[PDB]
Amino acid sequence: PLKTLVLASVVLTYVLMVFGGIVTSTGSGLGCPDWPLCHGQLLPFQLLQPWIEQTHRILGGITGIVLLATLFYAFKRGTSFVKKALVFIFIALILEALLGMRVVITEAPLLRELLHYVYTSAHLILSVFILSTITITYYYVKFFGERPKEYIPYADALYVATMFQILLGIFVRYVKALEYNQFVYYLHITYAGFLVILSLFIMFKEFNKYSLITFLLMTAQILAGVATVISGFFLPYLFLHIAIGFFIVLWVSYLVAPSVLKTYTE
Amino acid sequence: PLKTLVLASVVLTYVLMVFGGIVTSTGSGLGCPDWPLCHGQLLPFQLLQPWIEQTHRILGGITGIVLLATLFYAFKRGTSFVKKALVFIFIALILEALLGMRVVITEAPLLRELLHYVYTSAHLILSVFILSTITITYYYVKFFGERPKEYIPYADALYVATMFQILLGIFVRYVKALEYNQFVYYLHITYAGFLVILSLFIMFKEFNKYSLITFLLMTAQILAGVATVISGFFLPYLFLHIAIGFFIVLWVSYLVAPSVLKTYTE
Amino acid sequence: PLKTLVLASVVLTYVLMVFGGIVTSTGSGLGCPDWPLCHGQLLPFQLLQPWIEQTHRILGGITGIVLLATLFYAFKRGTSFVKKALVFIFIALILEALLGMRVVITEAPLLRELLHYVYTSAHLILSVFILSTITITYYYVKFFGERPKEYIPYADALYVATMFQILLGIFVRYVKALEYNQFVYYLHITYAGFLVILSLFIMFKEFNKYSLITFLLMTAQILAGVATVISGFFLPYLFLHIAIGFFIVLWVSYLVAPSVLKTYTE
Ligand SMILES: CCCCCCCC/C=C\CCCCCCCC(=O)O[C@@H](COC(=O)CCCCCCCCCCCCCCC)COP(=O)([O-])OCC[N+](C)(C)C
Ligand SMILES: CCCCCCCC/C=C\CCCCCCCC(=O)O[C@@H](COC(=O)CCCCCCCCCCCCCCC)COP(=O)([O-])OCC[N+](C)(C)C
Ligand SMILES: CCCCCCCC/C=C\CCCCCCCC(=O)O[C@@H](COC(=O)CCCCCCCCCCCCCCC)COP(=O)([O-])OCC[N+](C)(C)C
Ligand SMILES: CCCCCCCC/C=C\CCCCCCCC(=O)O[C@@H](COC(=O)CCCCCCCCCCCCCCC)COP(=O)([O-])OCC[N+](C)(C)C
Ligand SMILES: CCCCCCCC/C=C\CCCCCCCC(=O)O[C@@H](COC(=O)CCCCCCCCCCCCCCC)COP(=O)([O-])OCC[N+](C)(C)C
Ligand SMILES: CCCCCCCC/C=C\CCCCCCCC(=O)O[C@@H](COC(=O)CCCCCCCCCCCCCCC)COP(=O)([O-])OCC[N+](C)(C)C
Ligand SMILES: CCCCCCCC/C=C\CCCCCCCC(=O)O[C@@H](COC(=O)CCCCCCCCCCCCCCC)COP(=O)([O-])OCC[N+](C)(C)C
Ligand SMILES: CCCCCCCC/C=C\CCCCCCCC(=O)O[C@@H](COC(=O)CCCCCCCCCCCCCCC)COP(=O)([O-])OCC[N+](C)(C)C
Ligand SMILES: CCCCCCCC/C=C\CCCCCCCC(=O)O[C@@H](COC(=O)CCCCCCCCCCCCCCC)COP(=O)([O-])OCC[N+](C)(C)C
Ligand code: HEM
Ligand code: HEM
Ligand code: HEM
Repeated sequence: PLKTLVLASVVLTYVLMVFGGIVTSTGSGLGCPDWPLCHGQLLPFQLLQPWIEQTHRILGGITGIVLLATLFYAFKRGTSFVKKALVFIFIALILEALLGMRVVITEAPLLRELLHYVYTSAHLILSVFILSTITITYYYVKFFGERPKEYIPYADALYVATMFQILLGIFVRYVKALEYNQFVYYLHITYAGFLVILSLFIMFKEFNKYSLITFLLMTAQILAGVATVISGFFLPYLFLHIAIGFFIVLWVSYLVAPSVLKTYTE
Repeated sequence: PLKTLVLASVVLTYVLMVFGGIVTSTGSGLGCPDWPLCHGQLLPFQLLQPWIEQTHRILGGITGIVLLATLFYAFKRGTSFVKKALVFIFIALILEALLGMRVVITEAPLLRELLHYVYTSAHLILSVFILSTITITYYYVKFFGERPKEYIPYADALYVATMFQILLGIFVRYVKALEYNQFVYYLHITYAGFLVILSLFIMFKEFNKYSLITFLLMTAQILAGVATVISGFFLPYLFLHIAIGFFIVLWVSYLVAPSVLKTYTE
Repeated sequence: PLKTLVLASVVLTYVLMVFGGIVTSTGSGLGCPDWPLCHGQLLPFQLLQPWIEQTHRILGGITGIVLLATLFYAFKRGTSFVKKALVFIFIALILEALLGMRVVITEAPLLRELLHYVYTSAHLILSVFILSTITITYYYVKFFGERPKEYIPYADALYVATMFQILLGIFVRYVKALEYNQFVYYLHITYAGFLVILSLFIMFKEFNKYSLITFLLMTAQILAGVATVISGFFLPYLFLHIAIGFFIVLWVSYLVAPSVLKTYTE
């Protein structure tokens, strides 16, 4: 029962994060006649269906329900790892809720804008942390008595590099400091090359289906990212990029889980 | 016979790549009286002997001949690794040939300039991939029955970091997006420090002749890079930098080969 | 007796480096009435108590004395590792002394300014190298007959990444090339995120007091760095940042020492 709950929570979390990145994609009012076929906002240095909103609310509610059910079942017939993982997920959720409470610290326009950037980026950072933790937990509930066979030669370094790239993408999306947004965009597009090189070396070190899928995911995300940039900010291209990025988060978490858990017991 | 062919192909590939980087160095017409003693083009943000051409053509022809001979001898009395390596080298060569065919995709000036940058950078990226693959193959044909003793403590991480630095250098050389060229130049000069730190730590972890040579190669390349920049773009300084960079590519490929091949059979 | 000398040299070196970064912090004349409560110089792109000086001189003299005593006792009843470490510390000290001798190479204003940046940055780089080497030596003199148990899962990668971040901070502090200073400042603040991610993954891989302390040190340094930037350059915030950064240097050196020394004898 716990395995089904954690798998459902992984799915719901991924779908909710992708959905939020699809409504929030230059959709504060989802303007233009082409709901999903109208260019989004360009990067600063380069310068309304009630259905989507109600289904976003429903998705948030249902994923909260399952996360609560998973938390309750973690302490019932669950190991210490699952309890700790859940606790870290719900601490992140509480942090997101507190970030929602935007009690005014200072009305200073500069520090106001910065704090707005901090809140917006921290929401996505906590979402990515929740997704990674729940994916590692989902791996943990499986293979519990099994011997944790590995999947790729360098999951750890790949995990860290991928998470840094995800952080760069979040900064590009939300940190609109203009000089820093341009810098972080150019660091993002360039570090994509490091990710490609690392995936190629991983595939060379041990070629299996997982290495090939990792390289193909990198290449599909890079291609998608470029496309999004090749022509304005087409919503469909911007979406596919978001979906592939969050699935890459999930994929690297799942690939890193066996390397870390191989040193555990049972 | 195969070992001699792969060694000759390694030499020819390195010499051809260096030569191309010596003619292409601000030598579209090789202007100025000092054929090799006249400053080259500065970076965008900072703003004709028939012999060389005919010997470049001869070198390209002879290296193509050997690569073809090596490909033919790979399938004759060769292992699967050598066949795959050759196939990946000739796929890269076919990709370079297709990049030579610059059928007009779009006349859009922006997307035209970008695609020009993509073609120019991809040629060098494929050249570096070919050099690395042929160096790993040359290591493979040697020590075939021998036990693959290691040379440096961290060849893999060193290989990945060095390849990322080479990619940065290629982007600086060819990607003239001005804002991005300045960014990538400053990322190149700064990541050189990371390479120096990594080489120093490698030398500390296990000091032998290979670690010392790696550190000295980094230091000679950094010094050369600075010199090239200290005074305009003197061709001799620009050349030595190119030669040392491509030899660093070869060196890190040769150093990484034993770490990856230690997990193979025979 | 050697262990006491190396521990004293570690302390003196850390305190002298921190002190120098506290006087040199926009204190060429230590102007403004608030000796330690007056904003320092902003970054270029963003635009006198005799006691402190005499105690800085006294601290330099006493730390030189101990370093000399440690060097003398290294060759007396000391192993080869300690002799080599001392020799590398005193070579760095001789290099610092030579950098003090600023014989005029070229009066070219550009190359003069660059060379000034090179001297100022190289002084701090040599100081950090001395601190790291003396911390590794202090670890070596302890546990000499003991089995070198590890402290954190990834000390090496953490050491290299931390040293690169320290290099970035030194460049931000001293390299005032304006376009490059802005770039390196934005690379510093962004690579702090990579350091946080790496520390989090380290803590996940093996949670103990050392992993928690490493993560807390990163987080305290990041917080301090931001504060320094949140409001001008308050001297107290600027100081705490310097002190935490140099202690992070010492901490990562101490954490990396057991991983490298585990492959040694005795
Ligand atoms: C967990 C793993 C990831 C960790 C990532 C840590 C990363 C830490 C990164 C460093 C953060 C601090 C950066 C420096 C602050 C001062 C910036 C200032 O100098 O402006 C600079 C820009 O720089 C800014 O644009 C950067 C903004 C980054 C926001 C990061 C949010 C992190 C949320 C963390 C959530 C943690 C989890 C949730 C909480 C538990 C200068 O540019 P400007 O302002 O444009 O200057 C002109 C302005 N003017 C035109 C108006 C005149
Ligand atoms: C700026 C510069 C940036 C770039 C710098 C360079 C960056 C890249 C640097 C790292 C790569 C360098 C590789 C050099 C040696 C290659 C040899 C290899 O091909 O043979 C090996 C193939 O197993 C894998 O190595 C094959 C995948 C290698 C990548 C090939 C291209 C990617 C597409 C791939 C997919 C499309 C393929 C389409 C064609 C079929 C031999 O293995 P095996 O003996 O057959 O099997 C036993 C070994 N095993 C037990 C572990 C499995
Ligand atoms: C943009 C998105 C791109 C997505 C790309 C996806 C690429 C995915 C590529 C494939 C990745 C998965 C490959 C799994 C292979 C496992 C093999 C091995 O581990 O055997 C294991 C099986 O494990 C399987 O049963 C797990 C199957 C999981 C399917 C996941 C589908 C993901 C869809 C993603 C959709 C994303 C959403 C898309 C729309 C938004 C072990 O099995 P066993 O040994 O038999 O154990 C029995 C032991 N016993 C007998 C004791 C009981
Ligand atoms: C294999 C290992 C290495 C992999 C590396 C992968 C790296 C992928 C990297 C990302 C590539 C895509 C980058 C973003 C595209 C849009 C850029 C646009 O925003 O312009 C931006 C610049 O940015 C550009 O200057 C960057 C150009 C990089 C070219 C890289 C070629 C890669 C070849 C791959 C070959 C693969 C092998 C061969 C094929 C199999 C903005 O700047 P601007 O344009 O100046 O704006 C003003 C313009 N104006 C003044 C005119 C108004
Ligand atoms: C922003 C800051 C950036 C910088 C941050 C720091 C970056 C650097 C951080 C990593 C280095 C930190 C080292 C600290 C400890 C040094 C101890 C070492 O010297 O002794 C060791 C020497 O073996 C090697 O360690 C010697 C090479 C070390 C580098 C010396 C400087 C480079 C020049 C070197 C060449 C010129 C030498 C010229 C003088 C002769 C002791 O080894 P052993 O016991 O004698 O032998 C047995 C061990 N063995 C079996 C493995 C072989
Ligand atoms: C800018 C360029 C800078 C270049 C810097 C170069 C620095 C180079 C520094 C030296 C690097 C090479 C050191 C090799 C040491 C090997 C030791 C060990 O492995 O023994 C091996 C020998 O292996 C040797 O035979 C290989 C010799 C290769 C020489 C390469 C010269 C490179 C020149 C580059 C010119 C570049 C072009 C320059 C002009 C453009 C094994 O031997 P064995 O054990 O006897 O095996 C017998 C087994 N059996 C008995 C069963 C049969
Ligand atoms: C050991 C581990 C760490 C190693 C780190 C190695 C790092 C090597 C890094 C590369 C160093 C060389 C950089 C390029 C040189 C040319 C720069 C030039 O293009 O200016 C560029 C800026 O770029 C500069 O601002 C960068 C300055 C970096 C100083 C680094 C000191 C290293 C000390 C090492 C001590 C070693 C130990 C002590 C000695 C044994 C362009 O910007 P600009 O100039 O502003 O242009 C306009 C100027 N104008 C407005 C006037 C018109
Ligand atoms: C752009 C995006 C950037 C971010 C991307 C993600 C970046 C981060 C990615 C890496 C972290 C991902 C972790 C996922 C799984 C977590 C499971 C873990 O909690 O349980 C484990 C706890 O042991 C440690 O793992 C606990 C520390 C984990 C970090 C928790 C937050 C940091 C605060 C922590 C301190 C405050 C805690 C406050 C609350 C108490 C279970 O271990 P155990 O079974 O109990 O013990 C046996 C195992 N042992 C023998 C090895 C010890
Ligand atoms: C901004 C600064 C932030 C500082 C944050 C500091 C955080 C520090 C957090 C704590 C870090 C230290 C934890 C050590 C735990 C060791 C446990 C284990 O190794 O046992 C070892 C003990 O080792 C101890 O005796 C060493 C004690 C060192 C104390 C260092 C204090 C640092 C203060 C920093 C002040 C900085 C300056 C601040 C002001 C400028 C082994 O012992 P044993 O097994 O009994 O061996 C006996 C064997 N026999 C019996 C055969 C003889
Ligand atoms: C290689 C060329 C790439 C380009 C041109 C590119 C482009 C972009 C752009 C323009 C954004 C801003 C999105 C917005 O403003 O709405 C973005 C965000 C992002 N990028 Fe990239 N990208 C590239 C590579 C990558 C890679 C390789 C990854 C991951 C492995 C990645 C992950 C992300 C993520 C996670 C985001 C944030 C999505 C969100 O916040 O919902 N990108 N990218
Ligand atoms: C440390 C200071 C460095 C400086 C100042 C520097 C400078 C430069 C410059 C200006 C270019 C552009 C060449 C051109 O336009 O023709 C370049 C290219 C390049 N650099 Fe650096 N560099 C440095 C370090 C390094 C290091 C450490 C490496 C490799 C380990 C490296 C590898 C390369 C490569 C491969 C190229 C491309 C050569 C080619 O395309 O033929 N550089 N460098
Ligand atoms: C995360 C946000 C950070 C910000 C906003 C920040 C800010 C700064 C600034 C403005 C300086 C210039 C100091 C000066 O001009 O006097 C500096 C220097 C420095 N930073 Fe950071 N920093 C951050 C993170 C870090 C981290 C994570 C580390 C190390 C792990 C670090 C280490 C250093 C060091 C060593 C210096 C040089 C101190 C000296 O030269 O005495 N910083 N930082």
